[PDB]
Amino acid sequence: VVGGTEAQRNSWPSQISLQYRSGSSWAHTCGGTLIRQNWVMTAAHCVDRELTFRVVVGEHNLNQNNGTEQYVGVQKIVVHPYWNTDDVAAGYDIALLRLAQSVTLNSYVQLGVLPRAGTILANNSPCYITGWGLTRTNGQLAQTLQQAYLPTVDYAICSSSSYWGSTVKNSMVCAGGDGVRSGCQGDSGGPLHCLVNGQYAVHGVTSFVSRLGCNVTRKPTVFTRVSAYISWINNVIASN
Amino acid sequence: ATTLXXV
Repeated sequence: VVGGTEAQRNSWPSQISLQYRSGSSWAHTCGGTLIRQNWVMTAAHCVDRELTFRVVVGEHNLNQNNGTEQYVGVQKIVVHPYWNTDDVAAGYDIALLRLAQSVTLNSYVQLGVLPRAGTILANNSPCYITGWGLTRTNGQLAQTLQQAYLPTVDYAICSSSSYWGSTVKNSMVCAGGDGVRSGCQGDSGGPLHCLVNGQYAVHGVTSFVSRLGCNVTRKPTVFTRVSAYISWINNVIASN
Repeated sequence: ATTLXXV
C-alpha cells in the first residue's frame, strides 16, 4: 500500500496474509479475506503456482507474534474456471482457499462481509485498501499492515481512454488513481473495504496496476468485483 | 497491467 498509514492493530480482522513456504520459513506473497472459519478469498494469480500455502489470521506485524495470530495451512485451492494465468486484464482473477483447520473466530479474526450480488458502487465511494505490499513504489514490503483511502472510480471513467480504457472489464473495480495512494506488489488478493450506509464490505480483490508503477495518476488500482462472483463463491463453498 | 503479487 503506497501513501497509506499503519492500520490500527486488527481493525480489519478479516484481512489475512497469504504466505508460501520458502526454505525453512514462510514468506508473505499476498493478502486475502477470510469469509468462513475455513475459507479465504484471494486473487487467482496468487495461487496458480504449485507452492505450499499457509494463511495467517489476526496478523498485523509479519515479523513478531503478538499473540493474536493464528497460522493455518491451505488444504485446497479453487481458482475461478475462467481465469487466464496469462491475461490478468481478462478478469476472473479470484480464488477460494479451503483451510486445513478452521480458524477460531474472535475479535482479531472475523469474516469479511461481502456485497449483495451485483452491487455497483457509485463513483467515488469511500473505500480503504489494506495490505503488506510495498509502501513506496519500487521500495520494500511492509512489516505492519498498511491502509489507504482509495475511493472508487466508476466504470464510465475507469474505462475511458485517459484511464484504463479497454483494459478494465465490467467485472472489476477501480479505486484511487490520484497518483499518491494505491496498492502495490504484495497487496494482491487483499480486500478493498468500502463503506456503504455505515456498513463496510469487501467489494474488491486486489488484482493489478500499470506497468508504469503503483501510484500512477489515472491508473487506479484495479480489483476483481466481488459482487460479480457471489454466485460462484457460494457454489464453491457449498460443494466443497 | 502487472499484478500486485511479483506477478
